[PDB]
Amino acid sequence: AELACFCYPHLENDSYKFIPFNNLAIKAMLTAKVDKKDMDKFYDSIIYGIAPPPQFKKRYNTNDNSRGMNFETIMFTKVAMLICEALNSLKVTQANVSNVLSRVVSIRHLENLVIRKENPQDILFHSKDLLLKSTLIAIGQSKEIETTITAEGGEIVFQNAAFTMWKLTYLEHQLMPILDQNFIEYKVTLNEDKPISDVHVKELVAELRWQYNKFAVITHGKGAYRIVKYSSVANHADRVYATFKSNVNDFNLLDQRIIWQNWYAFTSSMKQGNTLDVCKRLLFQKMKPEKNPFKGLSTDRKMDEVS
Amino acid sequence: AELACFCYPHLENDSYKFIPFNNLAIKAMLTAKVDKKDMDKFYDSIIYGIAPPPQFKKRYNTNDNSRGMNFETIMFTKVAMLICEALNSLKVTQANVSNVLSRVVSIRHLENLVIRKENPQDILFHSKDLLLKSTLIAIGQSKEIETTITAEGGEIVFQNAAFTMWKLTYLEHQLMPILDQNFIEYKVTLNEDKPISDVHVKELVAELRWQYNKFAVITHGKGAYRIVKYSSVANHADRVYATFKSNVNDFNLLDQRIIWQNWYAFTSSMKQGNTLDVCKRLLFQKMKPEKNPFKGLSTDRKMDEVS
Amino acid sequence: AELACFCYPHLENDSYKFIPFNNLAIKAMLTAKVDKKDMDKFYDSIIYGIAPPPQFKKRYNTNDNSRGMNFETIMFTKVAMLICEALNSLKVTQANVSNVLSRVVSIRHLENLVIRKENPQDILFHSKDLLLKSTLIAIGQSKEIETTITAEGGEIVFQNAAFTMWKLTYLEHQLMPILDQNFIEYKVTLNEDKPISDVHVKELVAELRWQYNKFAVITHGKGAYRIVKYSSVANHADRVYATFKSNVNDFNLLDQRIIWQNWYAFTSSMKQGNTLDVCKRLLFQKMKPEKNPFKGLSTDRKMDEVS
Amino acid sequence: AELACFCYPHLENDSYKFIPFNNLAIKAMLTAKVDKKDMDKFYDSIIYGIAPPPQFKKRYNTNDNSRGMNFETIMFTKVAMLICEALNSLKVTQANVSNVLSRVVSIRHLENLVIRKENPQDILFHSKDLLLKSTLIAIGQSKEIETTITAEGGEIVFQNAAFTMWKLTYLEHQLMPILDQNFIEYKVTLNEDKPISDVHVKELVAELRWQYNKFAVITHGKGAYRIVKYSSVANHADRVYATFKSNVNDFNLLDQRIIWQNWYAFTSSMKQGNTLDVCKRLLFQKMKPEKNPFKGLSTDRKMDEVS
Amino acid sequence: AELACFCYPHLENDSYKFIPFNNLAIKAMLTAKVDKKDMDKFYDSIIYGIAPPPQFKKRYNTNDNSRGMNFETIMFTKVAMLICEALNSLKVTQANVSNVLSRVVSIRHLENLVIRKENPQDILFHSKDLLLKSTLIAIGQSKEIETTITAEGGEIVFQNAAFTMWKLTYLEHQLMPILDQNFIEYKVTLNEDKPISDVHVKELVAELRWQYNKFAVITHGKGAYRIVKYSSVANHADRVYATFKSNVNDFNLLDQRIIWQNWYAFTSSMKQGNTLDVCKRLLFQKMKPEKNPFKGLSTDRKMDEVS
Amino acid sequence: AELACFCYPHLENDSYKFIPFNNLAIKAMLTAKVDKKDMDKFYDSIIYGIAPPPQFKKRYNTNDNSRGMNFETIMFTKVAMLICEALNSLKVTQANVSNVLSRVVSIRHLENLVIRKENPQDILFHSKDLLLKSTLIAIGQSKEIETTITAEGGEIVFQNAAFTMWKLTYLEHQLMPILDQNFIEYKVTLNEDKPISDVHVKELVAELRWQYNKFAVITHGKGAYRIVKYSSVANHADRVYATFKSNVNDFNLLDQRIIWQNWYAFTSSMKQGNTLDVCKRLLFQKMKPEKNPFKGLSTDRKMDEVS
Ligand SMILES: Nc1ncnc2c1ncn2[C@@H]1O[C@@H](COP(=O)(O)OP(=O)(O)OP(O)(O)=S)[C@H](O)[C@H]1O
Ligand SMILES: Nc1ncnc2c1ncn2[C@@H]1O[C@@H](COP(=O)(O)OP(=O)(O)OP(O)(O)=S)[C@H](O)[C@H]1O
Ligand SMILES: Nc1ncnc2c1ncn2[C@@H]1O[C@@H](COP(=O)(O)OP(=O)(O)OP(O)(O)=S)[C@H](O)[C@H]1O
Ligand SMILES: Nc1ncnc2c1ncn2[C@@H]1O[C@@H](COP(=O)(O)OP(=O)(O)OP(O)(O)=S)[C@H](O)[C@H]1O
Ligand SMILES: Nc1ncnc2c1ncn2[C@@H]1O[C@@H](COP(=O)(O)OP(=O)(O)OP(O)(O)=S)[C@H](O)[C@H]1O
Ligand SMILES: Nc1ncnc2c1ncn2[C@@H]1O[C@@H](COP(=O)(O)OP(=O)(O)OP(O)(O)=S)[C@H](O)[C@H]1O
Repeated sequence: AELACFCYPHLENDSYKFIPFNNLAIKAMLTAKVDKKDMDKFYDSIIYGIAPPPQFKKRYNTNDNSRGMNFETIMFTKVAMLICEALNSLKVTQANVSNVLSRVVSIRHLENLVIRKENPQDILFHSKDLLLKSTLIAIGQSKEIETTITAEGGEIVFQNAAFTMWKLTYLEHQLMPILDQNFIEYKVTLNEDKPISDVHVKELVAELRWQYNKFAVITHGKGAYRIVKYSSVANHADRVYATFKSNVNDFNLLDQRIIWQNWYAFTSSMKQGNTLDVCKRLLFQKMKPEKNPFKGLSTDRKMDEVS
Repeated sequence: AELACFCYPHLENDSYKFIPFNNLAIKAMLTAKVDKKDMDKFYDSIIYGIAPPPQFKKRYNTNDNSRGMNFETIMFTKVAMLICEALNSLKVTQANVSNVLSRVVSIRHLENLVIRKENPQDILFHSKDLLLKSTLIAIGQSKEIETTITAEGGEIVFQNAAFTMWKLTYLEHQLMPILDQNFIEYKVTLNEDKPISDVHVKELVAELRWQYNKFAVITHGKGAYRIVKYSSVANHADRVYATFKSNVNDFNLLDQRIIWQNWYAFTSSMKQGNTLDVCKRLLFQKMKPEKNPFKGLSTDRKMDEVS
Repeated sequence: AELACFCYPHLENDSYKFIPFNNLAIKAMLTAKVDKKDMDKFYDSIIYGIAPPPQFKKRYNTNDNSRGMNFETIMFTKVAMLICEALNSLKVTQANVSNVLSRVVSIRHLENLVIRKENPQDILFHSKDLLLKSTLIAIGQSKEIETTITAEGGEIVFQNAAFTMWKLTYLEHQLMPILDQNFIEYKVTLNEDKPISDVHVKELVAELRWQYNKFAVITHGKGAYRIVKYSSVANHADRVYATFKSNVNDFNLLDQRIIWQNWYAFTSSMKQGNTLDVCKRLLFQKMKPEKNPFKGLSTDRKMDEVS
Repeated sequence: AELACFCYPHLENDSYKFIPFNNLAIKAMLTAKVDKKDMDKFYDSIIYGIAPPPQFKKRYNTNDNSRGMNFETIMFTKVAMLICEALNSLKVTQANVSNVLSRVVSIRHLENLVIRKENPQDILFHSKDLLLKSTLIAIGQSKEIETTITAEGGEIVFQNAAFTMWKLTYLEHQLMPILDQNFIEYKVTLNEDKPISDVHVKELVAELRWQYNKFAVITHGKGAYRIVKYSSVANHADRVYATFKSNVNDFNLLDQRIIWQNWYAFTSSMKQGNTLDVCKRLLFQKMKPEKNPFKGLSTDRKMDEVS
Repeated sequence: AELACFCYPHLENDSYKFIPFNNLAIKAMLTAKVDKKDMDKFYDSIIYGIAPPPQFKKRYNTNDNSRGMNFETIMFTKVAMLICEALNSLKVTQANVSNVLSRVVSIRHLENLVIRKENPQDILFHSKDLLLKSTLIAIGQSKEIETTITAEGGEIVFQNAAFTMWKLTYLEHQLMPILDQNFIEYKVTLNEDKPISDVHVKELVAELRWQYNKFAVITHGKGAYRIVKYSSVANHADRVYATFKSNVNDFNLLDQRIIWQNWYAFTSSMKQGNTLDVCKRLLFQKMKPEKNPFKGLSTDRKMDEVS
Repeated sequence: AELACFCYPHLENDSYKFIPFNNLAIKAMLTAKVDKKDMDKFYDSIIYGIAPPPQFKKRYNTNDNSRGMNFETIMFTKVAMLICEALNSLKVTQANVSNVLSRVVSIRHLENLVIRKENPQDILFHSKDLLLKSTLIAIGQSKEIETTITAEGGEIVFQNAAFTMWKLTYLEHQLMPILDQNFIEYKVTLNEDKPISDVHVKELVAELRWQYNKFAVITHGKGAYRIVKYSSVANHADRVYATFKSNVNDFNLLDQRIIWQNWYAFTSSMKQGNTLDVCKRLLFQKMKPEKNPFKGLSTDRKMDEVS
């Protein structure tokens, strides 16, 4: 959803400070009869403050919408406040307020940051600087690449001198969980954005083949690996393409010894400018088996097990 | 009930400050043997403070009274305090204390104000001035007309540039709910007491015919519409008449394009001084169908639905 | 689903007797690796009997399918037995077994018949002849028209000398309920398929305008009225058209004073052979208001209420 | 309610056999649109059998009626069957069917008989003859006087060689309990309708003064004492009068040493033909204290206690 | 129990300050092997502080004692603190510490004072002076007479210009409730220890005969009436005698028009110095009925009821 | 455990009929003081019948034994009866009774047969002949090889024209479940003990690599595959060896293209007569990768997924 679904602008000494919406003001808005000429204008509930532009009605779950977010939960407020604390430290101007708020961000990524922020064991609970950087990345107001320190978090299922593998807890989310109960997905972040040895790539690749053999190692190109069911690569190919198509934009293919062969092809075809069908095609054909970089990984792990 | 059911007067530097009753002192009073010459005098429980005049015994629910209020709930205290905070800001004199306290007010209206007052999302939670004005109106110590800002509240089911429609939550009240579980009623307040366009009246009327076709649009004449079941107009006619009969008094017929035809007649007959039977009669006859002000409203909404 | 999802054929003295599937045999089948040349052949579980042809896998809900039926419930068995008791009384031949079983029937309609069949207050609980006729109609092996006696049932919300209005209890179904919790739909059956007076049509039409004003009176053309939300007429138009398109077929427009104006147009355009767009178009335009057959109905009911 | 609220007549070999109503047929009826010329005619639900004449709608509790009976409980069926088993043994004729069914009987009295009938410890559970006589008395098709054997039952709180005192369990009834939770009432039946000694009257009177001092000993004149709160004598006086007024009739004043002084006066004034006001008046005046028949009773019981 | 069951002495600047026992130190003590020469000496648990003299083992409930108190409840601590706050304000000396602590007090009376003390509606919650006086009376370190203000409290069932009647809530006590579930007892305190009119005595006596006819009005002679079951007067006679026998002492017969005839006799015989048998005898004989002071009380109340 | 833990012999007309033990007789036995010369003799409880020889005390779980069985569950009885129904159909003689009962059988295998036997969907519920054969195999009184029809059962996770793969439900067993909650194990039975094509072996092998990559395909040599965690092969190697060592014996290596390479080696070394260390050694070394029989299986399944 747009950042304009969580807060509204407010002039306060030349600078713009962002304020969170009360869920009841949103509720009033969803029952309000607005003019087509005001759908893009914030709404005054009179009783519970300002509400989002009524043109975003589809972002909030109601009795006939389960495709939006659960704005009546406390997580909506926590997430809104997180976005506000971030935007407030930018001192946006009377000309970006619009561009900034119309930005679409990942809700699951923000709620995941709230979970990190509130855990006193998480480093984010203690560093407003790290928390800030983590959030700016998520709301698209940063140039940095998400790494382990600034990751959205989740449950750690594998740690290496080079990477940290997380199990995404979207099914358990309060704000906008995933409805498909068969959902399983993992994210691998780079601990440090520096040179990674072969022994550390081999340690990870081995873990991925043995522990997650039914998963395809892909990437959305922003610096982290995404471990998803093969029966889901298609949908990912579509979303990443649609995104690339938005030229109006950098992509990181990541380590080719880790990314699934077909995904690397599909993505390189895309980075070369090709069409969708041309790309998608590559993703389906049983390409020529590349020279396995780390052979034996499977057998070794298997033998260790046997002891 | 009388305001004297929630508090008692107390001289404190020439001015009169009102104090709330402890529920246990009320309980003692209900078991007390008082003299007919003291029924109008406050009662001393000796143990829990001062209690209301024993002549009001019928206002409190007991084992043989369900026609009163649940004074042992916390809502009784919250409501009492609300009344006290209001009266204390008037600095009543040694001659009105009686007149003021003998005033009958709507308990459901006060408990509704407590619910608004305690919600941090409601503007009343932040404006003691607005809260004050809202309460003074309710306890009859104000000249202002209840509008959206100062309304008793409830659940907002429709908002317009001109009105706000609330669903009265009386069934859920702790202090003195409605016992009839088949009860449904809505209130429409004017957002601003100023000139209202036709397009905004049409937006409301359309909503009332489509969404509440089994409801009659009436008014008790204090500036707001009351949406009630047709099978309840009779009782309303009686209560509003009885009230008018109390000449010892202004009435607002409100917009004639909104108020149910028969109700407007019944009320105008009343504002002209007529009798009850003369009025009630008008309310039952299938009067001549007036020239529909906004024709087509029904069909339009219906067609929108179909898309 | 196809009737072949509930039972399988079995030669037994020249005649074909149908046997119900065990849910565990279906489960085995859903885990079975079948050859593309056997997808249309019944499956042997070896342990729990015969299962349906694996080409119907999509009819049964699993961890990745919620678009099918809950075959593990007792209702699956009850429904299967109902279908079997019906087919067994036909003595199908070695040439129809296929045609008969490949017939698609409404599961909600069958489960509704089980609910009637098991209630000792329902006449079906006592007439295997009426139960039979009711089921044959539902499984498409009958020429008769569903009337009140043979209806699928539900909760009776209005009864007339001529019609009976039922509230469809699909949300509560065990076998294949409706997932959309905002679903509300009613069915009106003719008590007797004979001449219906005007006073009895007027009694019904009045009830439909007052009690169900937000509902469009339509029909799927098999002899009964379907009362659905206007925001659902579109989907109905599609399903009825798709069905009509299946020329490889009779349609009953029903009483034109009852069916919604636009639906009658949409359907007559269809009975004339027209295209989809040509028809659908009629359904959206605010046609010229036909001469109201029973005027005043609204006001009368309203006045009765007021007493 | 009328006996016609539980069953309907049916010719079966010159005699009339009564059949119980299905609760669902009653429900259909309550939603049926009947003609004013058929309100007194049984109703055909088409689906659940015959229902009572729609003119009795007020006898059944619905969403807007709590003044009737809970016909959907099993007790409705049990009670209906009890009434049927009784009427069926009378072989009513083609001319009384109406008179018999229009008879108003006490529902609480019948449900009380069902409770006795189903307890294997109660003699009624074993004597269909005694059960029959008990029911005929209750439905007004008998000349006998209710005594201990044929009483409606309840909880036995005192037994004497001459009487049995029962605590009426109406608050616990399923079919038509009493809604006023402050209700307490007892009934005293004569074990044998023969000469009762003074020592046995004294034993009872003593128990009534010591154990039930806040209760007035009255009677509805059908042979049993009714022990009710003094704050309820008024309502009883009205109901017994209204009943007496129905000349279109015998009354038993019962033992004058037991019946409350004022009640005996009120009732004798009634048996003499007087008006209501003339009677009611007697009930309120502090009449001249009659010569206490059994003096000392109080002190004795008190002294026994002290040991 | 002795006050020495709740606290122990401690020299602190010439004065003696009392400290509460930890329940765990009591528990240790109950498992301790003490010498017969130390049974009267406080016990050191080493781990949880000082405990009471092991000679009081019988005051605490254990697995084989239900005749003591539940020292592990919070009420034990609250009660101990109440006793401490009282004794600490006396500044007892190095010669009374023993006499003071060996004093037996009523636990139910103290726990009742804790309940008053903690209720913010009770005046004791606000007056440490009144709380103090109330406690000193209870622990026998005061000359004052318990009146309504300083009563042990309970549920108020009747209030008069002169008296307040309380229902003792011993069954609900945490520290040392009454085990006999059939227990019911009331206490009547004098609001003011001054001249009481006849009309106010008559108001009370009337309430006692009508509302509590099975109760004997007695007194333990310390200024308040005790309303107990006649089947309990005997036990009371014994306890009051045993107490009187403790000459090593003033008694208040109270109003003779209120106290049960026999109790007044039994007590006057005692105040004259007589033996137990001589007294007890008076309590059983059906003495000559004294000239009823307020005749008619019964009939009046009865007549009021009837209206 | 020994079959002598479930029943005892009894001469009845030259033949020996087996009777089940009452759990209470076992309990008595576990508290009985027996002589070392009777430990092998059945025990008479006197009160609950005959119990097992006290030398088997270790087979029953008590307060200090969790290594046995839960003989107090109904499953103990059901299992005992199953064993009895089997032995009774053999008509054992006065010379085998001992040999037969001292036979150790798998309890989990028997309880699994009870679960099949009681399910009306399972073929065993209908064939006492098949049930019999299945049980005789399990208790070691049969020459037949367990196949799908006669398998111990469980949850079917894969079915082929040639095999059926079951998930062992030992964790859920009542009689003697597995305590290690991390336990997962599957069994693959041959549907028919006949020639199996390559396409059907390939279908299975593909399923085993994709769906169970962390599992080693082994066998205990009685005709079925056992799918266990690699971290469990060691324990299996020990149990199968210990068993082989019991020469006082046939082994089926099964299809070498399916059994894990190392397991085939370990087992062939055993079938050749070798020692334990010699065998175990083979199981650990990373043997030379044999020529993959069905290459590509992995990639194909993976590609199918992607569609
Ligand atoms: N309802 C939705 N649920 C999930 N994704 C959506 C939804 N709607 C749009 N998207 C897609 O979200 C993006 C892909 O999913 P995300 O996980 O949100 O991307 P991402 O968070 O940037 O990826 P990472 O974290 O860098 S590996 C595509 O740009 C969008 O097409
Ligand atoms: N127990 C009662 N319950 C509800 N109304 C009562 C009751 N007793 C008296 N009334 C009536 O209360 C008034 C009408 O109901 P209310 O809703 O309280 O009026 P109101 O609150 O002033 O109306 P609004 O808010 O201006 S539309 C009549 O003056 C009284 O007759
Ligand atoms: N999953 C589905 N749920 C509901 N309807 C479906 C579904 N799939 C197909 N249909 C449609 O079912 C038919 C319309 O719905 P139904 O209620 O089943 O028809 P119907 O039961 O014959 O109508 P009646 O009872 O005569 S008014 C259309 O022929 C189909 O397109
Ligand atoms: N809803 C009602 N509840 C109780 N009584 C009613 C009700 N409606 C009418 N009655 C009265 O019922 C009768 C008195 O109550 P009942 O207890 O039913 O009489 P009764 O059962 O004949 O008295 P007994 O058993 O001989 S002492 C009066 O004739 C009626 O006025
Ligand atoms: N376990 C016990 N339970 C109750 N009373 C006891 C117990 N043991 C001794 N007593 C008696 O307690 C006294 C009478 O009971 P209490 O109610 O405690 O007296 P009291 O509290 O002084 O009376 P009041 O309050 O002035 S009317 C007698 O002096 C004792 O015999
Ligand atoms: N407590 C125990 N739990 C499991 N197995 C045991 C236990 N005690 C002994 N065993 C072993 O049981 C055998 C192997 O386990 P099982 O599964 O019972 O064999 P099995 O049932 O014959 O194998 P299948 O069914 O033919 S593949 C070995 O012969 C024994 O060493």
